[PDB]
Amino acid sequence: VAQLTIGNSTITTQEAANIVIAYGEWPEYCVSVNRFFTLDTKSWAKDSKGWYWKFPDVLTEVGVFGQNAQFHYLYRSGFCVHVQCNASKFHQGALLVAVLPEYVLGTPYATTQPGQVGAVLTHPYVLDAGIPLSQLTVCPHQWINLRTNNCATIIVPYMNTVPFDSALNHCNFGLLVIPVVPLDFNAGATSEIPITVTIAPMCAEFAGLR
Amino acid sequence: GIPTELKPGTNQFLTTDDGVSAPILPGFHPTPPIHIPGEVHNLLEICRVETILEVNNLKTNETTPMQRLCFPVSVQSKTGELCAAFRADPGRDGPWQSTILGQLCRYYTQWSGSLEVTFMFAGSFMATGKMLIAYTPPGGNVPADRITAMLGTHVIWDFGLQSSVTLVVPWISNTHYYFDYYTTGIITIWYQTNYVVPIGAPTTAYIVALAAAQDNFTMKLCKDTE
Amino acid sequence: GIPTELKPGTNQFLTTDDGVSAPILPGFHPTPPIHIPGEVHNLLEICRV
Amino acid sequence: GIPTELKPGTNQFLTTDDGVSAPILPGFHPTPPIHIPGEVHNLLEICRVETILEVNNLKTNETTPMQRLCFPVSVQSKTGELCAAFRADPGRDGPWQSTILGQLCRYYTQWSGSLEVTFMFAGSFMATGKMLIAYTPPGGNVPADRITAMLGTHVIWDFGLQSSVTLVVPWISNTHYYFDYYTTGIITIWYQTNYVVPIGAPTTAYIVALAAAQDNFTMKLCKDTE
Amino acid sequence: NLIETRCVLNHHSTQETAIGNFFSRAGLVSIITMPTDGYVNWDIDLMGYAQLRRKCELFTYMRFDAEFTFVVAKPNGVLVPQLLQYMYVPPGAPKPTSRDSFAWQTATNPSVFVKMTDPPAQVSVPFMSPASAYQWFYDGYPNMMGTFSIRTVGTEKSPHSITLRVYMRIKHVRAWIPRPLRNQPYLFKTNPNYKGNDIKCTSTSRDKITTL
Amino acid sequence: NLIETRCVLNHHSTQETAIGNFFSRAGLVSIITMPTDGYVNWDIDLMGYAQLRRKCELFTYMRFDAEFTFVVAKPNGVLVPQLLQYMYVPPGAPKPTSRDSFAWQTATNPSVFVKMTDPPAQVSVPFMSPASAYQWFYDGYPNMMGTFSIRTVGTEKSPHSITLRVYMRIKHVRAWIPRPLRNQPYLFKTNPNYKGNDIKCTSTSRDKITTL
Repeated sequence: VAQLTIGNSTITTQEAANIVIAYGEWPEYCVSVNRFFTLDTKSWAKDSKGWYWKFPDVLTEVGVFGQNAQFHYLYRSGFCVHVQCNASKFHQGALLVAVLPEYVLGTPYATTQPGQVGAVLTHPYVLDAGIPLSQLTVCPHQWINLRTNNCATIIVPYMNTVPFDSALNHCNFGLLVIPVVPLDFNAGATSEIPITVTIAPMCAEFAGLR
Repeated sequence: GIPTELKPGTNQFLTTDDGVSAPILPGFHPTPPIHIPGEVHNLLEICRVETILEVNNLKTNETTPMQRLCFPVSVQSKTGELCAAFRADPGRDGPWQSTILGQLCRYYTQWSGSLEVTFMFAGSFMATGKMLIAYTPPGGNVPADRITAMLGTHVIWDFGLQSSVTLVVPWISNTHYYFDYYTTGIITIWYQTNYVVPIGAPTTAYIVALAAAQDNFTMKLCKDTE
Repeated sequence: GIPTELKPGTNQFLTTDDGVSAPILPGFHPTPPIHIPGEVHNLLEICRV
Repeated sequence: GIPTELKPGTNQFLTTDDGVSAPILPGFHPTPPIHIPGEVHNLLEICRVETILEVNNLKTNETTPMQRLCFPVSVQSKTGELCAAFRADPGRDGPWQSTILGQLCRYYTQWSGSLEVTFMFAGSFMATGKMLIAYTPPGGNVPADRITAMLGTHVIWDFGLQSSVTLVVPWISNTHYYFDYYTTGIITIWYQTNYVVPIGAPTTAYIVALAAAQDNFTMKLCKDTE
Repeated sequence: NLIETRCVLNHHSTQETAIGNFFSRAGLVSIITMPTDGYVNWDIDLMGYAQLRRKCELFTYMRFDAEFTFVVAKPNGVLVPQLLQYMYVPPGAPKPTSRDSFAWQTATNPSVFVKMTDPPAQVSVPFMSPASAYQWFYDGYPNMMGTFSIRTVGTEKSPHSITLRVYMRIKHVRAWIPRPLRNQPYLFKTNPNYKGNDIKCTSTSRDKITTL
Repeated sequence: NLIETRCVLNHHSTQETAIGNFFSRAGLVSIITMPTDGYVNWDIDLMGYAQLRRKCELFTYMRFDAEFTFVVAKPNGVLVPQLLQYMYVPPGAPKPTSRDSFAWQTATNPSVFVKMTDPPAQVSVPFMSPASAYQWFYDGYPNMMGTFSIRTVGTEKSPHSITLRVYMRIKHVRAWIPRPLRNQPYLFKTNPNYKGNDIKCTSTSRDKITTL
């Protein structure tokens, strides 16, 4: 069990050498912006359906990354996402953690770009976009199975048709967490299992001239 | 004034003629490309990723279609009895319509090669047991009980140690014509031992079935779908 | 714009014309042949039995 | 008699076809050229000369259009207040229609690059003062007073020593479609100090604004104007 | 009905599933009538049909060229010696608003002049986007390629009804970032909306899990 | 209406503003009718339209070639098998004054003989001036290129109305000594006269100097 230390924020995780790199490319170039931001915890219940967060809309009201994006015009960065779950050896279930570039929803501004809290899917069989859930694994994905492992890390590079873009209108990719196999337990245990997401930007550049 | 002839076959518009034409804008310069990661050069590189088979495709599950992705094991079932059964048909209807291999084989006419099927246990940590994954070769018959299925090709999967196992189908083939010449087998799941569970853990579990193609899977004769 | 002429004999369909034509399926690959015994190269090899 | 074919695309008159044709006079010899100075090889060499912006384009100045070329500074104005304001739009209407860059960008669709703006004082020798030339980056807001404009990008121009100063806009861009995707800033002029003048010299002066493009200014997709 | 025999043993070549071979064939993209105004406007639209919308939306970023071909006749087969004009308006130029407006004679809108009795005209169009590739999925808040305009040449009404069809091939294709295939019916041509009152499952249905 | 997003960062190639690319496209320069005399005369005139007069008068001395193309039909589209003759009269030869004058058979006026059912005829004309270049601005006190003459072949009146259009491309262009662009409406085709009763300002107008 190791303990990472980036900036003025340290987390304690297992040094797990089973990371996935999205399409085999490392984030490269074309003070306190590289740290470990930790979002809120979502409570997995027996009837939950799914959650999603749009990037980089989730980090526009948080920290120095939130104020740098609201001043500069142009923007370009990679990311590094860490999702982990905390359950005892008497619960069962499985999660699917996959990214999806240019995620367009289907039927307001408080639903397409929800911010830092995230939103909840209504029809998780079709991902609220008409595409089926069963073929989601063509994307960079990782299986969280509560029997064996409690960790999943994806490295996401910059994917866009132009080398620089705005940070208040466009949203590159949306991360999806869907409970394929539902949660089950006997009575007398903890009914709600927490899920914790941790983001860390890699190779962030701003050339908006503010 | 060189002498030339006009053979039969002039002034016809063949729709698959790969010739060159006069550009509408000769002075224009298109935008030079940049490096975008994730380039696809061939469609078979999408055919080699594991997607979820839909084995539990009953008639009552059309109302709540999230239950179609996994099939259960239970504690009340006897030992030595059948769990689930399906044949390996990436072209035809059934469970393989829900994959990415079963959707790209609707765009073609002939294909052949080998597949591989990967299972995954999603129960509690404290339970254990054994399952038998029997594969019937093509042209044979379905096994009637556990003892005849053991004599064929089979793996013994105990989910108390490994939470996943793979099974390799040796060869499939198809020449479509509405009838198709189709040589495939049948995969069945047998309860080796019953489900054993301590006090406090839940009684039912679920299996998810993943499927993907191998290296030597090819296809030909592109055809527009229904 | 090279100068060309059209001699008499254009736009005719000669039935024994051994020319080439445009393939209906340019992307198709036919099945490669295998070795089948008993190949006939000339009809006189049937005339000598 | 070589075999030839006639593909689709014969007997058509494409207006942008750059082919060759038969000369009407084969025996004629044209007059050989001589050396005339001032040859233009590319239109961007006309885009890099300073022409006069028309900043003082009011509504009363349509009767006497000679007053539109210069805007005044005065002695009765307070310190710390705004003098003049305009945005940098070589394509759209306004002050940049009166240049040579704003007339050649009516013949094209897309352009990008950097500009430079040069000012020039035309008052008496005995007067002096200070002005602040503030430039807002694109996507921002107009400064509300002198103190917020000072924090951005600005030069301090005292016309008691230098009678001219230059300001460089870093990057503009345009993709026209009636709406255009346009990323430009705003240039404002601020009274740093008031106008100070001895006895006998006149009280009002005038500023002339010159504009020209930089080295890396390009454009594409020629289009006939209105 | 599936049957038993005629198995294949030799593997096939991998050129059959190259990305160029998947879009190589030329197909009909529009049908333009003109009965006895006098002008029509058809802007270049790939997703006009349900087919080829499901095939381009497998990927996200594509970059290609085009090649058009205009087969033109009367409503019933026959041909008459009529002169025609096909004007291609680039992105950023005003469209013709009348049969004799000023945009028909603008020097920068390239045209072709064909008769009806010729073989059909063939035009190629380069990659026109300001970005590096097209994209069928844009997440943010605000892919045009041009507009064809077709009329009969003259200052006088022609006494002929014209129906023409447009075919389109795609050359030099590159693709990026694959995506799951859409399995729900379409509603509009801009947004990926579905009908939420009913969801059609991907597979078919069977009775029990044991009845193979 | 201007908007915010979609900025471009990569510079474009400088071939888009070469002097050859600025005049490369072929456009309509005249329209010649002939109802049911019988002959027409159209001398070669560049400044027949307000467009392309403003573009050539950016410079002072130009030197180029030409290329003409004669699209010909009935007043409403259709074609009939009619024979035509396009005679090009060089600078310094007398023009035809009648339908059957002697100038139609002069051996040094080159002609083309086309039918109406052919593809259109294409003629190229070299640089004809005695000086080294043309000039659109001559200061002193005293640019002809020729004259086309078009008639129907025969000794008998043809029962067909003919309208033809002339297109013109410009090749091998060189220019000298640039000049400010004209921003006032034209009156005649020879002199740069304006209307002195009103002068239209170059820019538009706004209210105050501070309201951006």
